Amino acid sequence: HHHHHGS
Amino acid sequence: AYFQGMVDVAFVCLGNICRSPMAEAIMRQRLKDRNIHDIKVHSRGTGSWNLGEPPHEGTQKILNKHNIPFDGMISELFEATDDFDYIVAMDQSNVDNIKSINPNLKGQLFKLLEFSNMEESDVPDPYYTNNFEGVYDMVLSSCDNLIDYIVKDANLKG
Repeated sequence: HHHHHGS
Repeated sequence: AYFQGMVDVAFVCLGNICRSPMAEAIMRQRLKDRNIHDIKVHSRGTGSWNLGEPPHEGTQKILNKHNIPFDGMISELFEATDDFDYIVAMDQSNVDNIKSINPNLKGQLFKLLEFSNMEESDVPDPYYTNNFEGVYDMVLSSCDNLIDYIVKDANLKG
């Protein structure tokens, strides 16, 4: 549950 | 004379397990109840890792409590080329990540609460808060206004 995709 | 095509609306969150599935299911049922047929609803998660999973328990429980079906709804990644007529994000990180993932996005991108009189701008993530009721209330505060906006913007029949 992380904001990895797109950062 | 109305536009006689379908239009696609996608709700987008991080995991595509809590917020956007809840919104998708509510929106689909609301359109059915309002006898509106030319809007197709979708959802995506910018960061969904395990794909093809059902919604979070908290979202299933809220939807079940209110007799809102979610048959077949499973987690789907916001793809490098994903685009829809209307994209409705939950929070600012979702907006930012959508635009980074697909800088060529052509659809109209909004936050859910732009369609709400609530003071809040972003829908908090109940993966952490466990506040699924609060999310439900936020979607209900926006849902008919969002529908009305799309029907008028896309020149659809009601």
